[PDB]
Amino acid sequence: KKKCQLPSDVGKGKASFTRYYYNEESGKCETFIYGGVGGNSNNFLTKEDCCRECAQGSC
Repeated sequence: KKKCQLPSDVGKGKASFTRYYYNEESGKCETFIYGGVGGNSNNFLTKEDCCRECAQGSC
């Protein structure tokens, strides 16, 4: 489960929306713009689930 620290991927699409993503180097979560083609695992339509990404390792 290395899906805790992935790069930002907004790509293209017509699904202009903000999703939650967890990042390492501190164990924090933020919001990113996602809509269309899914990029990496740095996107989540949920809030709590965000931690789940790293909850399998550190979080």
